[PDB]
Amino acid sequence: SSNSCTTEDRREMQLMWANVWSAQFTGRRLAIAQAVFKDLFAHVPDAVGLFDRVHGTEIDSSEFKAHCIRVVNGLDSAIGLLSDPSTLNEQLSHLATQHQERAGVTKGGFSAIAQSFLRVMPQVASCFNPDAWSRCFNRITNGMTEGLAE
Amino acid sequence: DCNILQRLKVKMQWAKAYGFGTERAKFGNSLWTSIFNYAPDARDLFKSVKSEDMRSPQFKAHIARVIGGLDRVISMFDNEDALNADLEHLKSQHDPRGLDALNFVVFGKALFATVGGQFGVCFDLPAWESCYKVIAMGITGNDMFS
Amino acid sequence: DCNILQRLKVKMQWAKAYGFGTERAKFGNSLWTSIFNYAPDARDLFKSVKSEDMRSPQFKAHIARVIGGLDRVISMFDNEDALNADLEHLKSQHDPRGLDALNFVVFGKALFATVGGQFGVCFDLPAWESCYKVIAMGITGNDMFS
Amino acid sequence: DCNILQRLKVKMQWAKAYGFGTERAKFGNSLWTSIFNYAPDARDLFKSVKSEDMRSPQFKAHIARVIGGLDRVISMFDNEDALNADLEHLKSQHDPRGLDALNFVVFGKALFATVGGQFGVCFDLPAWESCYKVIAMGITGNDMFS
Amino acid sequence: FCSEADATIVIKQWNQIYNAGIGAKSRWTMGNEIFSSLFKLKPESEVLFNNVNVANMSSGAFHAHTVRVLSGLDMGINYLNDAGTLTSLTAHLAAQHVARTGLKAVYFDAMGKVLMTVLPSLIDNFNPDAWRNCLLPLKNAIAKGLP
Amino acid sequence: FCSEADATIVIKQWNQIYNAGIGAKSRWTMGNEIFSSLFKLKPESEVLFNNVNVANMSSGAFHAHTVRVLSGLDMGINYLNDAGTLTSLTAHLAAQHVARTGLKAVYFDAMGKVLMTVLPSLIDNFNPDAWRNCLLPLKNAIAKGLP
Amino acid sequence: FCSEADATIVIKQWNQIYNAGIGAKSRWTMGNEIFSSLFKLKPESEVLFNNVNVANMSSGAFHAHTVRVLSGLDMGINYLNDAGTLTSLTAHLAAQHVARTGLKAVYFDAMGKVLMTVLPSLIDNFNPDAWRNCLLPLKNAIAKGLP
Amino acid sequence: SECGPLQRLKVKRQWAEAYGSGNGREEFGHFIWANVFKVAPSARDMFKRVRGDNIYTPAFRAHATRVLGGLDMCVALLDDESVLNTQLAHLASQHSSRGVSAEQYNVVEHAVMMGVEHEIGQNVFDKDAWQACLDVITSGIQGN
Amino acid sequence: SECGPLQRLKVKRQWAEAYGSGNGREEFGHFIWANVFKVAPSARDMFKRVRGDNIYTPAFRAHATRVLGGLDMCVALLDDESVLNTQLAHLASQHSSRGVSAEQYNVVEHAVMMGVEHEIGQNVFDKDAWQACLDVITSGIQGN
Ligand SMILES: *[C@@H]1O[C@H](CO[C@@H]2O[C@@H](C)[C@@H](O)[C@@H](O)[C@@H]2O)[C@@H](O[C@@H]2O[C@H](CO)[C@@H](O[C@H]3O[C@H](CO[C@H]4O[C@H](CO)[C@@H](O)[C@H](O)[C@@H]4O)[C@@H](O)[C@H](O[C@H]4O[C@H](CO)[C@@H](O)[C@H](O)[C@@H]4O)[C@@H]3O)[C@H](O)[C@H]2NC(C)=O)[C@H](O)[C@H]1NC(C)=O
Ligand SMILES: *[C@@H]1O[C@H](CO[C@@H]2O[C@@H](C)[C@@H](O)[C@@H](O)[C@@H]2O)[C@@H](O[C@@H]2O[C@H](CO)[C@@H](O[C@H]3O[C@H](CO[C@H]4O[C@H](CO)[C@@H](O)[C@H](O)[C@@H]4O)[C@@H](O)[C@H](O[C@H]4O[C@H](CO)[C@@H](O)[C@H](O)[C@@H]4O)[C@@H]3O)[C@H](O)[C@H]2NC(C)=O)[C@H](O)[C@H]1NC(C)=O
Ligand SMILES: *[C@@H]1O[C@H](CO[C@@H]2O[C@@H](C)[C@@H](O)[C@@H](O)[C@@H]2O)[C@@H](O[C@@H]2O[C@H](CO)[C@@H](O[C@H]3O[C@H](CO[C@H]4O[C@H](CO)[C@@H](O)[C@H](O)[C@@H]4O)[C@@H](O)[C@H](O[C@H]4O[C@H](CO)[C@@H](O)[C@H](O)[C@@H]4O)[C@@H]3O)[C@H](O)[C@H]2NC(C)=O)[C@H](O)[C@H]1NC(C)=O
Ligand code: HEM
Ligand code: HEM
Ligand code: HEM
Ligand code: HEM
Ligand code: HEM
Ligand code: HEM
Ligand code: HEM
Ligand code: HEM
Ligand code: HEM
Ligand SMILES: [Ca+2]
Ligand SMILES: [Ca+2]
Repeated sequence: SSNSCTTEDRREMQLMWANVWSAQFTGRRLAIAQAVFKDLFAHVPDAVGLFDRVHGTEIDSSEFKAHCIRVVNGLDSAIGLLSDPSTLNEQLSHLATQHQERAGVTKGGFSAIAQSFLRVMPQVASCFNPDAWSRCFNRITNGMTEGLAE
Repeated sequence: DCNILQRLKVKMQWAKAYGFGTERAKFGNSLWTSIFNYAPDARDLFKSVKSEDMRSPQFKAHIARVIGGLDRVISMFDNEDALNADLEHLKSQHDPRGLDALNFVVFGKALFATVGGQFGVCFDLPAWESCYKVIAMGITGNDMFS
Repeated sequence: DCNILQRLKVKMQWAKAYGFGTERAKFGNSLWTSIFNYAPDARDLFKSVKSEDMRSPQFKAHIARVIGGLDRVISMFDNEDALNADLEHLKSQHDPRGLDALNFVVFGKALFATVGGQFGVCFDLPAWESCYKVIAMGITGNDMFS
Repeated sequence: DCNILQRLKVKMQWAKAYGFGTERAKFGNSLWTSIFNYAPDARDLFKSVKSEDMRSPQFKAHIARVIGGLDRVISMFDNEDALNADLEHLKSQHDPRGLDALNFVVFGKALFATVGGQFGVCFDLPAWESCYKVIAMGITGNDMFS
Repeated sequence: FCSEADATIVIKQWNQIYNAGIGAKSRWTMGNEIFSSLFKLKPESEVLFNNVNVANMSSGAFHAHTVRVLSGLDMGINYLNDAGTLTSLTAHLAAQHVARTGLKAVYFDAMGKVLMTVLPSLIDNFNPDAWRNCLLPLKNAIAKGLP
Repeated sequence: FCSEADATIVIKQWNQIYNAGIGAKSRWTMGNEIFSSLFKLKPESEVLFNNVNVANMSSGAFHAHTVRVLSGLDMGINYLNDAGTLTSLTAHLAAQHVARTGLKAVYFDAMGKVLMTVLPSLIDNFNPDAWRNCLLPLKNAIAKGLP
Repeated sequence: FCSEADATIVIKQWNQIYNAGIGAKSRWTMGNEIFSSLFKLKPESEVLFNNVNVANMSSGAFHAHTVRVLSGLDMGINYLNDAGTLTSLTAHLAAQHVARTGLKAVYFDAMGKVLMTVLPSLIDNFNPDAWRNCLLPLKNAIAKGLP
Repeated sequence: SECGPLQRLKVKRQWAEAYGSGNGREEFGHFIWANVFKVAPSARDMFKRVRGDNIYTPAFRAHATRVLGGLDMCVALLDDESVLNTQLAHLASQHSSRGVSAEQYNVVEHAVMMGVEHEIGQNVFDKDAWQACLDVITSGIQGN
Repeated sequence: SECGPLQRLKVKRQWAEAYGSGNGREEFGHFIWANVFKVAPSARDMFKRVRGDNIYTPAFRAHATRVLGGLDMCVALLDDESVLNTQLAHLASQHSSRGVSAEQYNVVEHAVMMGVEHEIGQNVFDKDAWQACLDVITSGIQGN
């Protein structure tokens, strides 16, 4: 059909997310991100290099963990703002400039991680709707990669 | 083994969990969402029914045919001759697509979660595991369902 | 199996299914009712807690202790150190009773039926089978749960 | 007639009677139903918009365009410049159709019935008759609406 | 297909005699009465079912056939208020018939009269008009392309 | 077109600044801002309105033009949830722009940017996604075929 | 035991900081604070836990100990309104402490003071009276008989 | 008072209650920043790039979103000193070239406390626990 | 920012929402003047004749009524420069012999904005639009 991220898809995505999201401890978030990156790496070996500053070769180090926590925080911020797109646009631009001009960071890698999330979420999220999720995950990455290389 | 008693318990539990009207479409959508979440890669085997958009008429038609099969198949549990004929009829439709038997294991797991989730705490899982084996074995042949 | 994702999934669903207050005793009464229904003989194994009468306080206390056990174990699913240390503890309590390991297979089935019925259609059966094993193994040592 | 007071009155009542969203299509379906009932022959004048079937999208679009016309006209009731300029526009669209002016008298009656029924007992019929004329005159040029 | 109010009557009337709680036996029992009636109206159509052992209608092969037939009719009825899916469902059903040769449009017209005659004997206060309104289009969609 | 929940938001936000209880003045005030902006974006398109007296945007002829433009937009919006009629409504509107002299599809892309730029100033918590999902489809229909 | 309204408050407050949706980490974090405090009050009692590796309170063995201690407390609390089962539950717990080496009733009096001191830091508007009315009775049951 | 293990648990729960899942987040962040800029109007000059002159704008709302997302990470990590201190170092570097004064940090602290109290009510607000753990947080964002 | 045609429409709608039909007008005006006199207690001396010492009195309530009635006229006329400027001149003469400082005008502006926000919520309050059009209004009441 349209493939656009609809108001109802957004409601559902906030549900898929809010339920799994631990608002008190990093245990859940952390576990979800690390798993996302393991998958990302195993499908894209060359991608681990882009994370040397955050110790991407050591997913359990204090530095990569803190980074996973930041990625999970960026996604959460975007999933929440799906409800208020005016502000969402400003937040997705900021994220965009945070990934822009980074050697190795391209749209290809975002499509990759998109599939990593599609493989991770169902394992941890109950009542996962892969369709609504991907339609809005893509809405979010599109804003994050507006000025990135293919 | 799926003796007669288990077949009856299973027909009774299915009837209750399957329901009437649109409740069936909901049950089906749940069954299939669970299958693709249990094995995200099985989704590719259904390009022919447009599994890219699970809420498309093509896939929804596919969801209805499947639970429709489950229904008629479960309703014949008590008559061996009718049962085996229809299971063969189904195998005939599933062979030319060369399917890995393990997918049918996932399907059964999803079937249990859906029926039990809809039926409640008195869901008889052992009886369901046993009798589902008869359907699986009949459709695939793989003695993994022996 | 039973990676960290499925452990978190199982903790989520257990939390929901298990519930608060008095709904706890209900969930437990159902768990134990399914067990004795799936394997009527296992009932004789609990004469020490008056299994003779499931509504009796002695057997309610037992029910409470067991689901209490399941809950603390599941809560430690993320810390192997405390998990194994506790599974080891639970092991030393069941060993001297010469319990047949096959009854832990029955227990798990009852558990899935009870959690699935109370949680609904999104119950993750594969994750539950895989993570229950870990629990039964830590208590039994039987590679049946491998 | 149709001074500024009656123009404001008519805008008030039209706003209320007309409504928002889907209640718009209902009000329009009623307007057009009364028209064809008051003068069954006028129906043949709209074969170009499939008047043959009032529930058809082609005739719904027409209904929408007409009440949309009534609404924008009524909204400009206070600015003669834009009002006449628009009535002139609507005139150039109806002229080449050789429509009998007497049908605009029928239209107005249907309009009063529809607005009055939906607005209630405080419907101002004299104000409506006087201000409708202005509209029919701008579209027809027939002094019948003088 | 048919209106929401007509569809509702049909669905409710069908659910009376067909649903998950209705055993297979009752099902092939309705099946046999329906195909026997079909064969008597169009004797020539009978041979088309030699692959389901129409020779002995009380056989496992013919029972399963009528069961999937009725299951196919059930599916169609229950989706009367979802024209999008029903359209796709009817297209698929037709594909499974056009695939078989010998079938004629007049055989589906005959099925229509069979149902109109059989159902009132099963259904409480059958409504021939609601059923005609919904079955006709359904039958046409399935037989689309048949000579 | 667009989701039923999206349509609901668009309708709600639009009726905030446009409804039968609003004076025409405000109607054309919004109209002039919309076109002045379209002009500044694509000045080449201004001439197309020389017929409605685009020369003087404070004229009754031009005011009436923006009025009917907005009524059309309103008409389109209020039917977002009636796919059938809206399809027919857009085709008509689409016909009223094809027959017109000097209209390139790119002008409707500019207009889109103008609406996405003007509306947020008039509407409380304007929702660009919901509006994009509902209007883009509409715009393509009213601008499908042209240059 | 304690009133049904008291029990309700205790259950509510307890489920604030302890329930199946809480991570074990926090569980043992509360555990260690509880025992460290019991130690400082009665240091003579620390040795009793040399078996669960009280030497290192960050060990899986000790973490598991506080975990089951808290699950027991939780179990007791959630049954406050089922006098019959709670009586039986406490007797069992009571048996698990009698058979243990070096346990004086006064240690359960200290523990009580620790709970009344630790809990208010974790619980919103902690209610000491309601908690006293419900736990004191429980403590006497789990510490009835010992030195 | 000290930000001990118990205070860190309280803060986590009360922060989760106040911050919530997202519906009341906008109002939550607005209340906070309306408080900061009223107590220290001078400070808005540091927010030129995110429209600090108008906290009602999407740009500022996105910033407020980021900030609270920062506080959330720290609250979530309060019980993991290792990763916590790593995150504080990240925030430190994000504020290094901006000259924030220990005074402005304290301002935001009070603003955060009032907003949380405003969300969960004075009846349960634990001032001691929040001040101690907020000191630990800002103190770390300022290197020390 | 400028008080353009669009900002004038927004202000009109939001003012109509806040001011309403009259039921919440008393509370609306009280909130506003409680704000003014707290930010500028000195100014109440100019209201000796209408009991500025007690804004709870009928006399003051009548004045607050008049003032808001003045703001309403201006908001209503924002899209009619001609009659607008005529009305601003009337208000100008009603304040000419009272020595109001551009500072006090700005005070009342902020008070008005907070009251409107308080009535319709920060979620929709358009600060840019209101400040621009309030500048246009007071600026005109002060001759220029
Ligand atoms: C149409 O189909 C039905 C159903 O038939 C089934 O479906 C078909 C598709 C095929 O797949 C069939 O294989 C399948 O049965 C037909 O009715 C059935 O007809 C059979 C006859 O074969 C009935 O069963 C009779 O035979 C059994 C078994 O006989 C064998 O074993 C005994 C040893 O005990 C040997 O002695 C035989 O030589 C042989 O090897 C037999 O047990 C029954 O007889 C018992 O009862 C009698 C009293 O009535 C006693 O006098 C006997 O001593 C004995 O105790 C049966 O006579 C089978 O029950 C029916 N099915 C049903 C549901 O009634 C139908 O005939 C067919 N149409 C035609 C004409 O082809
Ligand atoms: C674009 O159109 C606009 C709008 O005008 C409309 O559209 C046009 C296409 C025409 O169809 C017009 O008929 C239609 O109204 C044009 O601006 C308007 O232009 C008129 C010019 O007549 C403005 O009217 C001013 O003057 C009139 C009448 O003036 C005569 O009569 C008075 C007696 O009342 C004598 O005292 C004069 O000496 C003169 O002979 C009058 O209503 C107003 O004048 C008074 O009020 C002013 C305050 O507003 C005072 O400052 C004056 O001193 C005086 O007391 C009018 O101001 C009409 O107002 C404007 N519209 C606006 C909103 O300003 C525009 O010019 C045109 N573009 C071009 C270049 O063609
Ligand atoms: C009481 O128990 C605790 C908890 O430990 C647990 O319980 C015990 C009873 C045992 O069963 C343990 O197996 C169980 O985990 C004891 O504190 C823990 O002790 C371990 C000591 O191994 C701490 O681990 C640190 O070191 C490990 C591994 O170090 C080796 O490998 C790394 C490669 O990754 C090499 O680079 C090293 O040279 C070394 O050979 C590692 O995971 C961490 O080290 C990194 O991270 C630090 C930041 O946290 C950096 O500062 C380091 O430079 C390095 O990059 C660990 O820090 C483990 O963390 C603690 N637990 C905590 C929470 O601190 C405790 O000692 C014991 N009491 C006694 C006296 O027995
Ligand atoms: C849509 C999912 C993603 C989200 C929500 C996300 C979010 C974030 C966030 C919040 C940061 C930290 C920014 C800062 O504080 O400075 C970050 C950093 C980064 N991201 Fe992503 N990211 C996503 C996908 C990706 C992908 C697909 C790649 C590329 C392969 C990538 C590469 C990076 C790199 C290289 C950094 C810098 C790490 C560092 O601090 O050294 N990100 N991302
Ligand atoms: C044991 C339970 C199952 C039942 C009762 C069942 C039933 C059905 C039915 C009724 C159809 C439609 C046949 C037709 O009319 O053309 C069908 C089609 C199909 N099934 Fe299954 N099925 C089952 C399991 C599976 C599994 C586990 C897979 C594998 C992942 C599978 C793959 C397919 C495919 C690929 C089609 C063809 C879709 C198309 O293009 O039309 N089925 N099944
Ligand atoms: C994995 C699931 C199981 C868990 C978590 C579990 C847990 C427990 C716990 C916590 C106790 C009480 C220990 C005490 O305080 O003295 C207990 C007792 C007991 N369990 Fe299990 N158990 C499980 C499965 C089983 C099974 C399958 C059997 C055997 C058929 C069994 C037989 C017993 C018996 C006989 C007792 C002693 C009751 C008494 O006090 O007289 N348990 N179990
Ligand atoms: C005063 C009330 C009336 C108003 C406001 C009105 C308005 C309109 C409008 C806006 C259109 C669509 C123009 C377009 O976009 O092409 C239209 C079309 C039309 N109107 Fe009217 N109209 C009125 C009365 C009538 C009456 C009384 C008749 C005749 C019996 C009539 C006959 C038509 C016809 C034949 C069309 C063309 C439909 C087509 O597209 O094929 N109208 N009218
Ligand atoms: C409108 C009512 C009818 C329905 C709902 C219906 C439904 C079905 C269904 C579901 C199948 C099985 C498809 C598969 O799984 O491969 C089938 C097969 C078949 N149908 Fe129909 N059918 C209807 C009428 C007819 C009529 C009127 C004829 C012709 C005289 C007919 C002839 C056949 C034949 C020859 C087969 C193939 C049997 C075989 O596999 O050997 N059907 N029908
Ligand atoms: C999506 C927004 C738009 C809507 C809703 C819209 C609507 C309308 C309507 C209702 C009319 C009057 C039709 C009649 O009664 O004959 C009209 C006329 C016209 N429109 Fe549009 N329009 C839109 C965008 C545009 C754009 C982007 C252009 C291009 C520059 C354009 C150019 C025209 C022209 C040239 C006329 C004829 C004016 C005349 O009568 O001389 N429109 N439009
Ligand atoms: C009212 C609060 C208390 C509760 C709920 C509680 C609960 C428990 C539980 C559930 C166990 C584990 C039993 C088993 O599985 O075998 C346990 C063990 C034990 N408790 Fe307590 N207890 C409490 C207070 C105390 C106090 C005040 C002391 C005294 C110093 C104490 C000393 C012990 C000892 C020595 C063990 C055995 C540890 C081991 O396994 O080596 N308990 N308690
Ligand atoms: C309470 C603890 C605080 C936290 C958790 C915090 C968090 C953050 C975060 C997450 C960012 C966005 C960084 C980026 O993506 O580049 C940020 C930016 C900023 N913060 Fe803070 N902050 C805190 C306190 C303060 C204080 C007290 C001030 C000063 C008055 C301040 C001034 C700034 C400025 C000027 C920016 C840059 C805005 C821009 O992007 O232009 N922050 N802060
Ligand atoms: C925001 C724009 C303002 C509006 C619309 C406004 C409106 C009014 C109105 C309608 C009156 C009643 C005049 C009469 O009937 O005689 C009035 C009186 C007055 N205003 Fe204002 N005013 C505004 C700002 C201010 C400010 C900033 C001050 C000074 C602090 C002020 C001081 C006064 C005083 C002293 C009176 C006379 C009270 C009396 O009758 O004794 N006004 N104003
Ligand atoms: Ca501080
Ligand atoms: Ca000012």
